[PDB]
Amino acid sequence: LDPAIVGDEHYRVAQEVIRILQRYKDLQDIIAILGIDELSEEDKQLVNRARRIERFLSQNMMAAEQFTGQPGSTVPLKETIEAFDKLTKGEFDHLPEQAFFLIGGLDDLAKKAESL
Amino acid sequence: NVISITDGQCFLESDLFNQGVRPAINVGVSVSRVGGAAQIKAMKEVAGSLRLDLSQYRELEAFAAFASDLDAASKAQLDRGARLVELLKQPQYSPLAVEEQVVAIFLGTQGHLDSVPVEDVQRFESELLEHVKASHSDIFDGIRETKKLSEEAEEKLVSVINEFKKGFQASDGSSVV
Amino acid sequence: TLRELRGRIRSAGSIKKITKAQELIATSRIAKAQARVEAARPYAAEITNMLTELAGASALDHPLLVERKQPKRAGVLVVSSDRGLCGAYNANVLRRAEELFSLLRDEGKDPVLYVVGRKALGYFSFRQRTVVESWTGFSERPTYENAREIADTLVNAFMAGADDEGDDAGADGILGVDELHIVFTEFRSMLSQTAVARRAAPMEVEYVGEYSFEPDPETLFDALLPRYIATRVYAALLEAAASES
Amino acid sequence: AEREAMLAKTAADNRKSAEQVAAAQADYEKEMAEARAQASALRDEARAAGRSVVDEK
Amino acid sequence: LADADAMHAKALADAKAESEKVTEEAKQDSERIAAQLSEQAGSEAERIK
Repeated sequence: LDPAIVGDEHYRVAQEVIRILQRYKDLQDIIAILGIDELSEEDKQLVNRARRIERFLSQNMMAAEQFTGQPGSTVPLKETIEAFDKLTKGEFDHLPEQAFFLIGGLDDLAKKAESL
Repeated sequence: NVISITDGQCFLESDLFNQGVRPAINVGVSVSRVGGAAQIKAMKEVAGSLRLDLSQYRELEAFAAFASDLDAASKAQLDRGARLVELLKQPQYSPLAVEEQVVAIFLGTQGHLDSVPVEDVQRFESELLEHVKASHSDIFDGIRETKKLSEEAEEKLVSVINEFKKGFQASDGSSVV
Repeated sequence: TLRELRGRIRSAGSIKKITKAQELIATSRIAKAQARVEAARPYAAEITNMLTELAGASALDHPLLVERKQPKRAGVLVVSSDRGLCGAYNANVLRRAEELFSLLRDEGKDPVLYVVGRKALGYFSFRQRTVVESWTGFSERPTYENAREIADTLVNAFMAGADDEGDDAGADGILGVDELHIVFTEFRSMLSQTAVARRAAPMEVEYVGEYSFEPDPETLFDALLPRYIATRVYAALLEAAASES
Repeated sequence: AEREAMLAKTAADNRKSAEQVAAAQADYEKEMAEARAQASALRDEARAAGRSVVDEK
Repeated sequence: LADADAMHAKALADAKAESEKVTEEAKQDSERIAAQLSEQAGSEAERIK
């Protein structure tokens, strides 16, 4: 992973995701007892975004066909980076968190979210 | 070493045994790699998404102290989790066959006991169970032979369920509707 | 490691001690707050009795009594505290405010909001919405003067929309409001504290069924209502502070 | 002397139906619960007696 | 007033039907459970023999 090998957009996306998860882990200690009432909204939004991006990484590979009874999914890298950048823009804040659980793609994301 | 050498395990913890429920099985870590060929196809179709539902129930019960967040959005989820948890308990020296247990899991999945109060749900099904033993047992043989839940048996059993529960009284004497 | 563990033990034990100490602070403050809140009852009862007697045989007409012909807009005031560590108090207040705004959006009006408290001040400044005026620094300990001036300002603002036709201010010269709303919290019990919103801008007359007026009764009426409004405003604040504690 | 009897009859009728339906539902519930309780007591006592005689024999 | 007395007859009829059917069901349950319990007692009798 280096900007010389891969374009700068991918590098920026990776750095932003890394920083977001690092901040979430850092605040985990305080939130472990008190929670978000003591915490400020400027960090509440960060908590929400971290939770959504963490739940989004879940995927349904075809190897679980013998357990879950559902087909697998595959996504090209361009769609993946586009969807992740869109999520990091925070547009998807309105959507419920559970919809991100074990989803295939952004089209399936929207279909599942609007199905509930 | 023992977990590394083998595949599949079951976890028992003294906590749930302390709070009162006798079968103390953890729902987040205890897993098994044995495939779907172990279940019968009837069991596969009637039972599904139980582990994930129990896991999310265990996560969401951590915030039961704040009703200002749920606001009639997961009340059904909380109630269904509670009824299922109350269902899973088993008495001592009580052998049970596949037939009545798949009946019970179907009834729990369809949520037809939601109106029944938590305080007697257990004995409820027992009465229901024995009545179905006293009543026609054709459906048991049918699902025992083809190893699947035929639909016609489904309407027959739900009609019998409605008939029984209409004739049922609660612990406090309030009939279910 | 070991030393990190010991230091975390020290920090958490000290946090335990001081959380219990400041919780006792709050418990002690509850007693004096409850003692102070319950002293304005006689004056409110007297002002109510006098208003009832005066309006018993008086003319029923007043700009506050009547309603504007058009629902151009609606004002609203929401209260908050001047300190954190309150739990869901701010969350409950904000949820009630959002629900009320959603309900008002059905009519298609453009409201203007007034807020008391630094926390809600920052919350709404972060969001995209205008706030005409705010008040802070005395929610913990209020006085009659603040409520009196607030009631005067709100009454003047309501009067300033008598002839608001379309986008034209008219002889008022400034766009005014035609409806007001109050948001606060009530002390139902030591454990039951439910946020309550009320509407009290236009007065309504009801007859439940069944002296001498030396000065002009109409002038007495006209001067009497603002005192009643101010007393209500003052009574709200102590209730809010008690619920906060 | 005749324009108040009509309103008295109206007042009686407005509540007669509600009272009758409430009483009918109450009696329906009472009889249903009484019969089911009798049947439950009968089955419980029969099962207990069967277990007892089986244990003795 | 004429309609007021319609539901009593059907209420009593269903009450009687419920009573007879539950009595039959209780009888059947009692006789069956006594049958299997007595048969198992006899079974353990020949077992201990």
